[PDB]
Amino acid sequence: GQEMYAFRSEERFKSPPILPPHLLQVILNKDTNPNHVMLNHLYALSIKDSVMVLSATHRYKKKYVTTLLYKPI
Amino acid sequence: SMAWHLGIRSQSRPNDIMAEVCRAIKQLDYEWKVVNPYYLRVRRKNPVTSTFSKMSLQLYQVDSRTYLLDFRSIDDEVAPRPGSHTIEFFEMCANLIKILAQ
Amino acid sequence: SNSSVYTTFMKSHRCYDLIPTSSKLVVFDTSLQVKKAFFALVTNGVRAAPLWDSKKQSFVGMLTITDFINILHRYYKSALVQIYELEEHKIETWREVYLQDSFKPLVCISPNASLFDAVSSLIRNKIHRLPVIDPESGNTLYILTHKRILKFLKLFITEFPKPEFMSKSLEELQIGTYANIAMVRTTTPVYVALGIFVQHRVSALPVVDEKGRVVDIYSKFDVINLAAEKTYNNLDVSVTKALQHRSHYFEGVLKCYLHETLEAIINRLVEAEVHRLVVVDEHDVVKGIVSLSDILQALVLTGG
Ligand SMILES: Nc1ncnc2c1ncn2[C@@H]1O[C@H](COP(=O)(O)OP(=O)(O)OP(=O)(O)O)[C@@H](O)[C@H]1O
Ligand SMILES: Nc1ncnc2c1ncn2[C@@H]1O[C@H](COP(=O)(O)OP(=O)(O)OP(=O)(O)O)[C@@H](O)[C@H]1O
Ligand SMILES: Nc1ncnc2c1ncn2[C@@H]1O[C@H](COP(=O)(O)O)[C@@H](O)[C@H]1O
Ligand SMILES: [Mg+2]
Ligand SMILES: [Mg+2]
Repeated sequence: GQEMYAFRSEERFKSPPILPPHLLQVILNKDTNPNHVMLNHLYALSIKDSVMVLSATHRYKKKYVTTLLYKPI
Repeated sequence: SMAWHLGIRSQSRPNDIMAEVCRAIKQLDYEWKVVNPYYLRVRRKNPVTSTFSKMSLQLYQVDSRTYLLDFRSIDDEVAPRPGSHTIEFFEMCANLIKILAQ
Repeated sequence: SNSSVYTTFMKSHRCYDLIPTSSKLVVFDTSLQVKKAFFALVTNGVRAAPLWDSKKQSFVGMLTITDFINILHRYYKSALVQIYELEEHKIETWREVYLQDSFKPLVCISPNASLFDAVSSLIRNKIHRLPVIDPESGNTLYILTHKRILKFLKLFITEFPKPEFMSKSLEELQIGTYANIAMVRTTTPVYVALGIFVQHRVSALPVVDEKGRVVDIYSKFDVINLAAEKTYNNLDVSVTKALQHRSHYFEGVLKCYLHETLEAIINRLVEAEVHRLVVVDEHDVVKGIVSLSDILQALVLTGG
């Protein structure tokens, strides 16, 4: 009764998946201050002077709100 | 508020990143499931409200040298008093990041 | 007039219906430095920010320009007496300094509550910012204001089975304030205007000349401009100099007369997108003020 062999999948989870499905890496909101699957995703500004700015857009029924949290470290 | 970045970025080894988020999760008493080597579902019991919050971690390659950890909140199903799912999501993230990054 | 197209409309629409399709909201953790917090309002172009207490895991209040004005007034007076605490206060510590023994909880409203209930909560709590909070998720969805509510009313009742009172004047409906009007002069130092803001709790001040004719207006909004500068110390300058720094040009102060119909005033206010009209006489001398609160108070206790 022979031994058995394992052919193991490997890679596919070699390198992590590349980004762009349609999800933006950077969002410029200069302005002198409509997008799909970026809902629920975390965004941040660079930490400046010991403050964290966290942000995400969520949906309540048909309404969308982008929430910003200003939080010390 | 000009420039927004999706998640956080790192040039640490992918395997290091994922291992360190996992140690961070366990240290924090969050609970987790490994969907993929680069994809984690996590769940948290709120030590004040006793409510539960769920989110996703996904690691992406953005350069040959650079990766991007991405956090996604997962949805459910006169004074306010305890709870806000959106704010609790930010705190989970903040906690996760502080307890494993930089 | 009685019972009114407005009162029924308000009772039959949800707060949800006034929320725009997309909005931004700024939230401050209560451990945040007061100074950074007011700089964030300016940066984001926003008037008010909910406060989140991390220890308690809930919203506990609001941060508005009024708090900013209160803090600048206390800082200014404290500096003269060599006390410099104020600027290193966290929101937490300033709230503990003023919300002392006397408690004022956060007032908010469900997205499923009548617009009537929203108007009644703003009047009764003497408030200009009502956060709409989802009781299922705990999320603040939006911050509701008089301006928004009035605009919505003007638009979605546009159609006239018109109540008689729409064609009646401010005079005869007695809407607005016609006595003890807080005002400043061309030369009035900014800090003097602050003291007036604090003592009278009033959102704007008509700027007048020597015969008391209105030539400008100095608002609370014109006060977070002081959070643009990297100094804070420029409060001794005149009100005229302070207003020169305004964003956009300025087609004069928006005025009205005592004898204008309510309908005419609502339309002017709605399309000018401003919090109040300065009531004026034949010669531009100020006779009073008509604010959004005045109108919404009128419309809800049934016109005039
Ligand atoms: N929804 C609320 N619940 C509890 N307290 C509030 C609420 N909104 C404001 N406050 C507090 O009550 C006071 C009233 O301020 P208000 O909201 O009128 O400021 P403001 O809206 O910027 O003033 P104005 O409309 O004149 O520009 C402030 O100290 C503020 O911190
Ligand atoms: N009657 C008026 N005529 C001309 N300009 C005005 C008048 N009232 C306010 N302004 C100006 O308009 C700008 C915005 O003031 P206003 O208080 O209306 O804005 P706001 O705080 O967003 O209003 P609200 O608190 O109702 O939402 C200020 O710079 C102020 O000087
Ligand atoms: N400068 C002012 N002097 C006196 N009363 C005012 C002034 N500004 C507003 N009011 C009145 O005070 C109330 C609050 O208005 P507002 O603060 O503008 O919402 C309203 O009844 C106004 O008519
Ligand atoms: Mg204000
Ligand atoms: Mg406004």
